[PDB]
Amino acid sequence: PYVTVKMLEGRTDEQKRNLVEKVTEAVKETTGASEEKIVVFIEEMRKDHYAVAGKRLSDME
Amino acid sequence: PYVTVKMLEGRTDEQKRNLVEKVTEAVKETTGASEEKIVVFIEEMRKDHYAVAGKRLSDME
Amino acid sequence: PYVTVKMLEGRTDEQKRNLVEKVTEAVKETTGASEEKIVVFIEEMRKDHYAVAGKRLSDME
Amino acid sequence: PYVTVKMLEGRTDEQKRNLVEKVTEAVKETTGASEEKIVVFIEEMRKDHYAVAGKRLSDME
Amino acid sequence: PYVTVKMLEGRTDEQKRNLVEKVTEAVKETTGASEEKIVVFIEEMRKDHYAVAGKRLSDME
Amino acid sequence: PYVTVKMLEGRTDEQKRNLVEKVTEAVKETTGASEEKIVVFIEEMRKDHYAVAGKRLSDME
Ligand SMILES: O=C([O-])/C(F)=C\c1ccc(O)cc1
Ligand SMILES: O=C([O-])/C(F)=C\c1ccc(O)cc1
Ligand SMILES: O=C([O-])/C(F)=C\c1ccc(O)cc1
Repeated sequence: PYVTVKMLEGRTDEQKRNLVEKVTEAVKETTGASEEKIVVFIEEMRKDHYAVAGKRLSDME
Repeated sequence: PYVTVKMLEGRTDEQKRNLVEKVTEAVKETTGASEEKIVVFIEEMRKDHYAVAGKRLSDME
Repeated sequence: PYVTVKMLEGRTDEQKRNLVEKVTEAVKETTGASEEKIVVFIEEMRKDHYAVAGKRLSDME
Repeated sequence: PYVTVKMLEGRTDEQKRNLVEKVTEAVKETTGASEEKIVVFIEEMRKDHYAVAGKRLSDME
Repeated sequence: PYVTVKMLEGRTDEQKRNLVEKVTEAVKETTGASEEKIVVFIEEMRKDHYAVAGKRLSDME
Repeated sequence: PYVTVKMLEGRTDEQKRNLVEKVTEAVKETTGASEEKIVVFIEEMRKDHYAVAGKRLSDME
């Protein structure tokens, strides 16, 4: 299983390490996928490249 | 955050329900993100559309 | 530019035709890109493959 | 609806803001999707990471 | 490395087998990556879900 | 056909140019796709954003 986590910049390297651990475990225990088969990709987003309702987060409070 | 889980066809509806819940909790507890801001997408693959080492899974023997 | 619109199943063929046209015009008028260089991909999701707050849409009540 | 716009580096922050506005509007008026449900991601490409006909744009005139 | 080939429906099972093999060899010989570390995903598109210049392929005449 | 090659940072610009050439050729000769229709995107991954078996590559030897 390939897991892509897309989130905003701002997380610490420690939070990223924990995210990978926990997400990998969640997948392993709910899909029966072997541990060495679970891959996780982290993709960081910039506020000026992310919008909701036509307004970029960099343009909001 | 946005999480995309890409895995082979086969999981039951129940397993998918658990996958979504566990993965959401993993993200919430590890990044601080609030539940209503955590989106999960599930993408299923066919054994004849996934390959490793030049051999599609549907062609392994 | 390449635009991928990911949305739930349900739109009619007509709506998709309009989506492609309007989105292409939006890109052309806003980035300066020429029409023949604007590609649009449509990706449909199933309600049981999309979740928010740990609950797939097919499980909301 | 989730819209990912993948385009080359080179656009101004103003063009990006306009792109988001227009694209969000195009989606809203052709799919009946509510405004607060339309998300837009902008992904920028580097010329040396983009190719057509086997030739990267960074290797063209 | 992970290679995703996105193309229109239509190729035969044989062509896909060859695509996977050739693409894997191209990656191996050009990046130095070992075969067991080269994954290939095939994604098929529908003519009514792919557009260029504001016209879906299923609408071209 | 759209080919996305996702690999770790570390390759030379020459290896990237060769990758594009070879991959484009592999696709052309196995799918019957015209040369000017084959697009290749290179996406580089950071070791601290890539994990296998719950362990990020930046956390391995
Ligand atoms: O925080 C994240 O990582 C994120 F991907 C999205 C988000 C969207 C809307 C908000 O109000 C807050 C966060
Ligand atoms: O301009 C863009 O944003 C783009 F994504 C592609 C492109 C491709 C070929 C061209 O000749 C010009 C632009
Ligand atoms: O090398 C690459 O480009 C890559 F995408 C992955 C990888 C994964 C596991 C390894 O042990 C080595 C490389």
